[PDB]
Amino acid sequence: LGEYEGERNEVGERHGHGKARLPNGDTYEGSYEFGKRHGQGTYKFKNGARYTGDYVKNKKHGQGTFIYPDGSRYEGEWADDQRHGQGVYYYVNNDTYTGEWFNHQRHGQGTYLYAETGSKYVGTWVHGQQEGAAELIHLNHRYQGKFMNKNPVGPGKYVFDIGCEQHGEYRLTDTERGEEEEEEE
Amino acid sequence: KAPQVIPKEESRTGANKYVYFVCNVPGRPWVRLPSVTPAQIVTARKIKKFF
Amino acid sequence: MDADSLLLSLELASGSGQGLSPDRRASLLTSLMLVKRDYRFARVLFWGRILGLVADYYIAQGLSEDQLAPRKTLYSLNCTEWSLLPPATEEMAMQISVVSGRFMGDPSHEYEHVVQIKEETRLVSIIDQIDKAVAIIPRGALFKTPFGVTHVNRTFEGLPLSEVRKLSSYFHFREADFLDSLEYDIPRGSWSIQMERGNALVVLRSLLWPGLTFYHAPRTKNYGYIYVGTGEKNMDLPFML
Repeated sequence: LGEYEGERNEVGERHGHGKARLPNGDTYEGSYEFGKRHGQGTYKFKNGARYTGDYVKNKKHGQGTFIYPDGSRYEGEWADDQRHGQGVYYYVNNDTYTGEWFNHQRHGQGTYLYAETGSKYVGTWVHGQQEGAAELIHLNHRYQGKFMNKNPVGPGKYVFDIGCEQHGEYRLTDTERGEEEEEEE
Repeated sequence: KAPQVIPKEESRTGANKYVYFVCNVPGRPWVRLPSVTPAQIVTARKIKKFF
Repeated sequence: MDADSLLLSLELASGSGQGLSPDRRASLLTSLMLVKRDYRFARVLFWGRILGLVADYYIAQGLSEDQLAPRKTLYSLNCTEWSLLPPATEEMAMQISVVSGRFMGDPSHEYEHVVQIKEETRLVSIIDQIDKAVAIIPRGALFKTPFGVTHVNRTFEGLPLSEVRKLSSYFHFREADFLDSLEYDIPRGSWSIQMERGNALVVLRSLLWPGLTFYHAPRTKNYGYIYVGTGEKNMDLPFML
């Protein structure tokens, strides 16, 4: 229930560049193939969201820029209606993420910058969550250790810009034991 | 999306009741310590640094 | 701080502000003369006082003629009666790795490891750690003989004003130039060099074990050190540096 201003192939399927008005108020402006979106196109939502990027068979595949209704923004490579590959995500508090994606979640070597503090979180991600050996890069120091749930979990190390290290472990959820040694760098 | 900031106590009512002057060695002139914004200075007491 | 120059050393004027009462001062002159009498020491230095929680732990050390042996340190509560502490080793100092915090009052307080840990052994092993890590010696005060017996330099002048600010003109007072220099320090910058009263005083304030105070003037003959502090190691130091 809508309109489409473009060319149609022999049966009446949507092909090539065209502008279509979806029945709820969504608007797609881009290429079409066999009645499905395929190519660089600008998909607009009525709520405020907007996707400008490539399509393969009515699904986001390849590099695509997504505008989210809360204020978030993602440009990265897509695969089958999901973020999959090298992608850059920005959040509502201007925090940016730069890393790998598997299925709509952070998975692999990802870099998270906390823009309220300027500190960095360079390390591995499991299921969109801080898990694995990583590097919590602050201004003058950095934490090389293990993360399990938004927090250091086990043994680790604190590398400083003054030319020293601080060995230690996390015996609790939020408590770090500073024992025993401090090394040279 | 914007966090709120607790404004300064510009009068002498709260933590700015006493004005503070700092000199390094006696004989040197005193340096006036500035007034304190709460949410930027006292909430950041999780830092712990040498002077 | 030497026992013969306790009043001749600027303790409260050193800038740390953790000194003694006249009661504690007169008690140290009389009692350190007593432990120079009954314990045959070549010279006795007042090591310092640990503040504690319910009582103060006054610590003094005595030395033989060999000048590089482990110190026969002494402790007191009311700063008048002093008795010897047991000698320390690495396995006994390992035992307090599961406990932390200040220590209070009488040596008979048992700490939970359950192996009961005495206050006295924790005190003397902590004294050994503060002796090993910090409380430096000045340059030129300890000269070397061909034999293993080291004598204190009677001709010690021994630090020019150009070498006051340097890290390399201070060695660790520990058997190991003669000794390990202060540039072999972790972290880099764990000592606060500070200029009081112009060139007439310098303080090497330790930050790994505060509030340790090293006591100059140059052109002297003091050549002293004093630790008054909370007693535990500053593991927080590379964060604040």
